[PDB]
Amino acid sequence: DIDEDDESGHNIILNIISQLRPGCDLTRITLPTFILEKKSMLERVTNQLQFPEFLLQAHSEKDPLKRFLYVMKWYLAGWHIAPKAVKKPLNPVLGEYFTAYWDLPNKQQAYYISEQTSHHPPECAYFYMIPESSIRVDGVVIPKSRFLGNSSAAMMDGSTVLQFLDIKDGNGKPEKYVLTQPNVYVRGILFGKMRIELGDHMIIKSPNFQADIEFKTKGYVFGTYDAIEGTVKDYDGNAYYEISGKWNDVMYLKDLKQPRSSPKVFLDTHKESPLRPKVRPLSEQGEYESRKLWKKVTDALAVRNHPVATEEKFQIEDHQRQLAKKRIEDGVEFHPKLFRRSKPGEDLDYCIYKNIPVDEDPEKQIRSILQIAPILPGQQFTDKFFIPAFEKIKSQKKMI
Amino acid sequence: VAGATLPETIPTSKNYYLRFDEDGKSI
Repeated sequence: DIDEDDESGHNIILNIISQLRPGCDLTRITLPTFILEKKSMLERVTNQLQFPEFLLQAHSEKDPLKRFLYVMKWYLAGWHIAPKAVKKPLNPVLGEYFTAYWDLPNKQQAYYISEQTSHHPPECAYFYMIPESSIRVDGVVIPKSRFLGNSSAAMMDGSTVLQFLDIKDGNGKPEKYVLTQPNVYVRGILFGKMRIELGDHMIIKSPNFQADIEFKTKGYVFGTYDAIEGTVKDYDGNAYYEISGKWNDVMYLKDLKQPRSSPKVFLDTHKESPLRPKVRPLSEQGEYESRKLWKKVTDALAVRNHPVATEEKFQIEDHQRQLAKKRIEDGVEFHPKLFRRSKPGEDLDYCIYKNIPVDEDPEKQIRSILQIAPILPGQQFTDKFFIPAFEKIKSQKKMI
Repeated sequence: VAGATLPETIPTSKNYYLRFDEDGKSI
């Protein structure tokens, strides 16, 4: 039964590992389908966006340090929404895209648009906005796979930029937060049992505050799994708060100006109610839209038919290898449909192609967002959807 | 340049009452 399946899975992974040297990447290694969850990475990102109420709280908070704490709460809250066993999202194909929306309790909507912008090396970009609350998020996920011996990792080199568009600094520009991502490990692959862990550092930086949060691994005897430890500081070396606890249990905040005080509950992940994204029905989705593209694989995963899931996934990835060969033959390269290459020196590799002026009427911002790609039920693709973003911005100003 | 067609009315918190009941259900 399951014990015999576990032994064969063990054998399959050992035979892959036996040929590798610690320190190498895994870009050329195909992993088996029985470590896959039923969503692509483009959708997995939205797990981290399932607690918008904390972001709405931050936006309404006038004190910069308190506002920073709510942003940290928003960002830390999503990590525990993750598969239970040892599973990873599907690696998206080049040009795959995924859109979603939320119906928020305040009668507003949040919108999400994402695209896989590169395959070698893998990269996806995402855009998230709540126009009627003047909240905008732009980000990139850049996973660099690594074999380390008894462990493997996705070294997470992406980042997220959050802006409160109507909270202006001295320069009149929106208040900006940059947030990085901890690395995702699987440990115990050689002499143990596989377990997923977060590790290394998460950095959160605002105009006047910063936090460095270390995601720790357990010791042999001391410590616990899934522990976090960090400090909220200004940029002059003053420490204001200490964060502690576990990112998938209870996180605590200690006021460092009150030495005798004890850490208070900051985030109890077992008492939070996530808000899940909504998506257009499958009948309206495009060929390379995430849920539609992977539907045959995820259907086979859902019935535990791993021969079929493996064959369906190979067909998709083989087709992509053929498309890449055709690009070389035509002497062209891929360019994303929905994201334009950022200017040099900026935090992000890609940004959504559409110009959305920071202070225009949020109804006009919503209309611009909905023109980018079908998000809401009933919206249809236009012919222009499929042309590259760089060709779309050329016309977005050629008419001007 | 638009990649998608627009709803006949752009949805906002301000026209929510046109799209939902006073009991909160769709119409």
